[PDB]
Amino acid sequence: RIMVQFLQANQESFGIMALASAQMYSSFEFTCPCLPDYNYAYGIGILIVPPIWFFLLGYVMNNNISVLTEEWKRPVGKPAVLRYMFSSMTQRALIAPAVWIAVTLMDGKSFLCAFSPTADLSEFVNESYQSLSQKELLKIQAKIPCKDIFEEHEIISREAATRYIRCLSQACGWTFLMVITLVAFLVRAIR
Amino acid sequence: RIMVQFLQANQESFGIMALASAQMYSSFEFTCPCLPDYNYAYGIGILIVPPIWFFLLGYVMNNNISVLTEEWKRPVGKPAVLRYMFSSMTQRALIAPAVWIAVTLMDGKSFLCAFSPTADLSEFVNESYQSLSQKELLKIQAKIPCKDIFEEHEIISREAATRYIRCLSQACGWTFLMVITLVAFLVRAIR
Amino acid sequence: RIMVQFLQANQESFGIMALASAQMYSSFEFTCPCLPDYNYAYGIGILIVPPIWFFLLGYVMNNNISVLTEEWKRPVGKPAVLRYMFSSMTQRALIAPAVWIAVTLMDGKSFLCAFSPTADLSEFVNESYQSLSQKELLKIQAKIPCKDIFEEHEIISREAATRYIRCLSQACGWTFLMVITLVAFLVRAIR
Amino acid sequence: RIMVQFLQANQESFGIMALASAQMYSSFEFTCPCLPDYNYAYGIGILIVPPIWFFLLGYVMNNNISVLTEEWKRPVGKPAVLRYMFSSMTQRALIAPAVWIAVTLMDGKSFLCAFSPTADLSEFVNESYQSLSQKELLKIQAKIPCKDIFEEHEIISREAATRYIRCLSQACGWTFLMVITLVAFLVRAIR
Amino acid sequence: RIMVQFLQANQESFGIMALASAQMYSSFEFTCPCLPDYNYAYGIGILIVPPIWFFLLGYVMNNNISVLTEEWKRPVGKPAVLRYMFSSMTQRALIAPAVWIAVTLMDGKSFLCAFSPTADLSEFVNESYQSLSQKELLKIQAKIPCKDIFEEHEIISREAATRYIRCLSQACGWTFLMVITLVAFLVRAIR
Amino acid sequence: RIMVQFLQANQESFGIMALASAQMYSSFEFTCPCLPDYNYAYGIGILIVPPIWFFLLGYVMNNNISVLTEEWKRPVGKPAVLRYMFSSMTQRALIAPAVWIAVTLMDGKSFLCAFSPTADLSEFVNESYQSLSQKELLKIQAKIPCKDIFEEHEIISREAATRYIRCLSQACGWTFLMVITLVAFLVRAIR
Amino acid sequence: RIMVQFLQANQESFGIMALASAQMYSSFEFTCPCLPDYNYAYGIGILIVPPIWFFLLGYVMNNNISVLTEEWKRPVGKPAVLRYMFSSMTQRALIAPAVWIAVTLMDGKSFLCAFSPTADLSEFVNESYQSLSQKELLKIQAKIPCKDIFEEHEIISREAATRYIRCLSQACGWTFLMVITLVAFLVRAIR
Amino acid sequence: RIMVQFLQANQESFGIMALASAQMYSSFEFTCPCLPDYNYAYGIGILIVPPIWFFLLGYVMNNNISVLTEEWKRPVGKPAVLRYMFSSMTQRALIAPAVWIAVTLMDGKSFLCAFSPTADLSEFVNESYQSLSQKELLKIQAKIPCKDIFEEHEIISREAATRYIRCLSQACGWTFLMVITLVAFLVRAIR
Ligand SMILES: *[C@@H]1O[C@H](CO)[C@@H](O)[C@H](O)[C@H]1NC(C)=O
Ligand SMILES: *[C@@H]1O[C@H](CO)[C@@H](O)[C@H](O)[C@H]1NC(C)=O
Ligand SMILES: *[C@@H]1O[C@H](CO)[C@@H](O)[C@H](O)[C@H]1NC(C)=O
Ligand SMILES: *[C@@H]1O[C@H](CO)[C@@H](O)[C@H](O)[C@H]1NC(C)=O
Ligand SMILES: *[C@@H]1O[C@H](CO)[C@@H](O)[C@H](O)[C@H]1NC(C)=O
Ligand SMILES: *[C@@H]1O[C@H](CO)[C@@H](O)[C@H](O)[C@H]1NC(C)=O
Ligand SMILES: *[C@@H]1O[C@H](CO)[C@@H](O)[C@H](O)[C@H]1NC(C)=O
Ligand SMILES: *[C@@H]1O[C@H](CO)[C@@H](O)[C@H](O)[C@H]1NC(C)=O
Repeated sequence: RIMVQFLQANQESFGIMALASAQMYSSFEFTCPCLPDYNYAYGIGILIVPPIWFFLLGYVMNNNISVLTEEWKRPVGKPAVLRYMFSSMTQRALIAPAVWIAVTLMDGKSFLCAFSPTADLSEFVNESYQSLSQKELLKIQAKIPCKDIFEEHEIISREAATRYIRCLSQACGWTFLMVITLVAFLVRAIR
Repeated sequence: RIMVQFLQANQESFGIMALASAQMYSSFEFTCPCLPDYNYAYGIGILIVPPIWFFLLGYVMNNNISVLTEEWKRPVGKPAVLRYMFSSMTQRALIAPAVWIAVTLMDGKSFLCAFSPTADLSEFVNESYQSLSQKELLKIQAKIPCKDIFEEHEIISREAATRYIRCLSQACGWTFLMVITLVAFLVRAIR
Repeated sequence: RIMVQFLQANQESFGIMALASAQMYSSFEFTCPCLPDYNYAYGIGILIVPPIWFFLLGYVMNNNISVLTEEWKRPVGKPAVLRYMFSSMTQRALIAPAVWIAVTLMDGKSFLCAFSPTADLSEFVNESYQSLSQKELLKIQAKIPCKDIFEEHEIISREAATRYIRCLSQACGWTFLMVITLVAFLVRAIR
Repeated sequence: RIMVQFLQANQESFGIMALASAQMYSSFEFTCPCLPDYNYAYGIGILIVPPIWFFLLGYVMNNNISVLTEEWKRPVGKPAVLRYMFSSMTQRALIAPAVWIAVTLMDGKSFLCAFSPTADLSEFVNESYQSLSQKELLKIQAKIPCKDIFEEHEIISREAATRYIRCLSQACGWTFLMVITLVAFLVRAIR
Repeated sequence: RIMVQFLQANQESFGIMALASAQMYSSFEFTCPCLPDYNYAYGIGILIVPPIWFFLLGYVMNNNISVLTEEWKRPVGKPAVLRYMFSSMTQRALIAPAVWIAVTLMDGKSFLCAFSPTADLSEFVNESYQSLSQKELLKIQAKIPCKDIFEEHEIISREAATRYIRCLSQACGWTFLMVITLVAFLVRAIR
Repeated sequence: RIMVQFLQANQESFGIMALASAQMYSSFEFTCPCLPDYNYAYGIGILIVPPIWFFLLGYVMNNNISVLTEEWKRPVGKPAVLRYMFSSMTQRALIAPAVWIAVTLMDGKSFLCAFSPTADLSEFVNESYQSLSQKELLKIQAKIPCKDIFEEHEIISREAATRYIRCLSQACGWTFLMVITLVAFLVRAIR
Repeated sequence: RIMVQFLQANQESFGIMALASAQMYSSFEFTCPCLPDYNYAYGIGILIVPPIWFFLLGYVMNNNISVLTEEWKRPVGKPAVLRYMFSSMTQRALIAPAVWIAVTLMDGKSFLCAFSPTADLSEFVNESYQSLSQKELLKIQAKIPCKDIFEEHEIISREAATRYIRCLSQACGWTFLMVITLVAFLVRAIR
Repeated sequence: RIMVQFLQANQESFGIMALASAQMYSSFEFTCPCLPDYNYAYGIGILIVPPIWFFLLGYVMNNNISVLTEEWKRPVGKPAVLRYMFSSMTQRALIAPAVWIAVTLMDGKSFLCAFSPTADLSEFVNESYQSLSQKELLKIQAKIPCKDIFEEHEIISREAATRYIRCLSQACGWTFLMVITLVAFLVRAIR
């Protein structure tokens, strides 16, 4: 509900592809497969491929890609403005992927789905079953991001590990935001 | 509720047939027949025939199809602009079917209805009835997309297979979106 | 709730009689009599007579029917434009009945009320009472479209047959829409 | 709730007395007396006298009734336009009563209150008390339109007869609408 | 809730004192004292004195009462227009009391509070206590319009008599409306 | 909820201090102390001192009180207009106190808090404890306006006396309104 | 909810710092520490320091404090207007603190938190524990303003003392308002 | 809910980065890890790094940082206005971090997460386990800010310590606000 709330707040306060990516995330049914084999793949895919598609889309929506390919295709184009126009296009296009990554990291769903089956959750596993094959722990830990599937509360506290992984995800998200802001500052200060 | 939410978000942010197809999907009562004989037919039909109707409709709503058929009908028309006008009409018309397919794939209802009776769900079938005729499994698996009909929780976990098939559907949807975006990029870069 | 939702969406997106028929359907209390003698009559009547009334109404609301009857009544009218004006009036009037039929077919209430008592529901009738007089089955099947009246769950699963008949109705509705769109395409391409 | 919904839809789509009558019906507390002596009187009265009052009101709100009575009162008026003006006034006034009758017939409350005590409900009366004095059946059937008063479910199924009478009322309403539309068509085509 | 609904509908459709009286009734906490001595007084008072106050208020809000009293006070006023102005003022002022009376009669609260203790409710009194002093019946019948006070369901059915008295009140209200409309028609047709 | 409803209705229909006093009452947390010593004081205070403060405030908000005190302070002011200006100021200021008193009387909270401990409630006191010291009745009757404190239902029916006192309060309120309207009529008719 | 209601009413009716202070109070999470040592400190602090901060803020937001300090700093400023400008600034700034104090006194939360542990609540303490060390009563009375902490209903009725202290707070608030209004009247009448 | 309420109130009343930080806090899912090792780190991080990022962002969004770095980079710039422009930029940028810190201190979530495991809560620890190793108390106290994890109500009252720490946080927040306002007053009065 917080994501939809901030969506409405951004709409009220309101370059546009940022809101598009935010809305698409807030209205995308993230469903972790909750299986030890496809958890990592699904999480990393949701993290990686939507920003790639947003990058391509931002390139396509640009009204002057045709002139770029026309000049790049000719031997002697009717040239410097070309590099500048291409850099401007790339910079305008890179906004939506960054917004998507930041949003999906602050909301640690992809991180929880991806890193649950293999993470080291030893402070959460009950003291009784503290000696059992990690292959048995694989399925149980993989079922963690699923509320309606995880029916083994006697072995692992679900919320206790959920909060831990979500905090790690939020830390990674803030680190990403800081690095991106530093790079943007350097770019705006040099070029 | 997510589909209606994104519908309202698209309305707020707001060529028009895209919103028409999105609204028609969000307000269409998808009812899987939940029978081993008509599941596949119904799913594939909901996937296939609505985009065909949208294609035809987009052709009909075009204001200058009459001039196209008039020129194609004459031996010597009062011609090149004809191919260009036809290509432009087709490109404008192809938008709504793609939006419909993308929406109905991201929301894996048609996929779940179509591929449930014949898919290989062996990790979900209970260990007790792990040796029984696939003809008996046919009806049970066909009843999966129906919440109020599937009353055999002792044989197959419904949600566990629902998430699996829905994840496969979302993967197919993202693949479709990527391919369509690549084709659109090539088209806008060449012609 | 889906019908009212699409009504509001159409109002937001917004020749006018289409919305009138949609609203009138979404606000009409369809009550199947749930009797073996009047089910068919009521269903077919709700399917047939409202579009006839809409046709007549669309003819009446037309501002230039008076000139049409004046010219048709005279021996030598002060004539060709007459056939064209009449065809245009008929084409404008035929919109609301088609919208009504499409809506009431996509929402398989009339179909369920009409075809329930005589349809062949043998895969749904319980295995115990699989040998009983069809005259006894008549009343039970007729009571199917009534949630608060059908109190014989031990003989027929209500939802299982409801979904089946509703799917058949939706198939018929899509077929009707496709045929109508093809005819409209031919008309706009020829005349 | 359907009546209020269509009221709001009519307000959104929006000679005016039609909406006035619709609103007055949707906000009028219809209370059937549920007594064998006053049921018929109350139902027929709600059906008959409100349209008469609407007719009189529409005559009163007309701004040029004074000139009509002035000319009708004089021996030689300062005359043909008189008949035309009177006919136009009557036609404008006759709209609200028709709307009231149509609405109160489509919503079979008046019909249910009026015809319940004397109708022949023999397929609904339980098989046990299938032989008892019609004088005893009078009170029971009269109590049918009252949900909070009818406490004799062991003798007559309330909903089963309610649906039957309401279907009859809706049939009568559609017949009335068709006849009125035919008359309006003839009037607009002749005069 | 119906009164507030029609209040909002009147506000949307929207000489002004009519809406004022309607709003004041819909927001006035009618509390029947439910005592055999003050029931009649309270009901008749709520019926009678608010329209008197509305009449006086409508006279006061009139901007030209000062000139009326100035001319009526002088021996030879600087006269015919006086009678006309006074009649116009009275006619404009008489609107709000009529609206108040009509509203409070259609909503049979005042009638129920006033006429419950002395009315003849013999078909509703239980057959067991069908022979008891009317002085004992006085308190019980007086407690009828109070839902949270009437705790003698074994002697009189509350809803059965409530509907009866409310129907009588609605009949009286419709009679009042018809008489008022006839008088208004005669006035507008003569003067 | 009725007070807030009429507040919103007044806002929609919309000299201004009247709405200010109405809003302040509808948003003021009236808390009767429910003690035999402070009940009367609190009720009469809520009835009396807020209108005094409103009177003073209306005098202060007046933009030309400075000229009034300047002229009243001088021996020979640069005089008749003074009496008229002062009377106009007083008449404009007297509106809000009257509105406050009328509102707080129609909503018999202050009356109930003030007159409960000493009123004669003998028809409501149970027949068992019909002979006990009035000093014991003092606390019980004082606790009447408190729903969550009055825990002696076996001695006095709370709602039965609440309705009685509230009806008396509403009678007093209507009397006050009538007297005020008569005085206003006389003032507007003389001066 | 009453505070937010009056906030919305003030916003609808709508020098500005008054609404700012009202909003800040209605959206400030008042949490009494419910300890015998910090109750008084917290209550008096919430009563005292926010108006001081509002005073300072109103001084800072003033656009011409710089000229004031510039002239006060110079030996011979390029002087009388200085005293007038300073008085006007102070008078404009003193509004928000008064509004804050009035609001937080009418809503007797600070008073209840501050004066509960040491007040004399002897009519509320149960008759059984009417003889016990005031040191034991200290903690119990301090826990009074906390609904979820006060678990000693057998010793003191919580609501009975809450209403008493809240009534005292409202009396103090009305006294403050009257004194402030009198001072404002004198100021506007003299200077 | 109070934070969102004040967000909406600020939006209605409505340099812009203040609302941005407020919205971002009200829509940020604060999740305390509830572990004795990461509690302090997470709390202090949420308190410290978001204002740093807001500072950097406010520097980046400034349209004339490029001219600043251009002049600072040159040996002899085409200089005094430089220091003034830089000071103005820094002052404009310092607003959002202060708003973030004030908001997150008034809402004592970060303080509660950070200082719970090591604070001295001896008046809240039950009298039975008043003698146990502080290492055992570490985990229990760390679990305090988690409602769904703290399942040791027999050792420490959760709400009693929550209110205490939240009150300390609010005191610190008000102190911070006072110091910031004093510094702003001095700055606006000197420079
Ligand atoms: C740990 O397991 C034991 C039994 O093996 C059970 O009683 C206990 O509740 C479990 N505790 C947790 C925290 O899982
Ligand atoms: C599997 O079947 C057994 C009995 O055949 C039943 O007790 C158990 O609950 C079932 N488990 C699942 C996951 O279906
Ligand atoms: C079929 O009938 C038997 C008894 O005749 C009953 O126990 C069973 O539940 C019924 N099943 C269905 C699906 O109607
Ligand atoms: C009919 O009456 C019998 C007893 O007389 C009762 O058991 C049965 O439920 C009733 N059925 C209906 C449909 O009223
Ligand atoms: C009538 O009274 C009898 C006992 O006197 C009671 O059993 C019955 O329920 C009552 N019926 C009504 C309708 O009050
Ligand atoms: C009156 O008191 C008796 C016992 O003293 C009790 O049983 C009865 O319910 C009470 N009635 C009322 C109306 O208080
Ligand atoms: C007073 O205390 C007694 C026992 O000490 C208890 O039974 C009673 O309910 C208490 N009453 C109040 C009002 O606290
Ligand atoms: C303190 O502990 C005892 C048992 O050790 C328990 O009965 C009591 O409820 C506890 N009280 C609190 C306030 O934790």
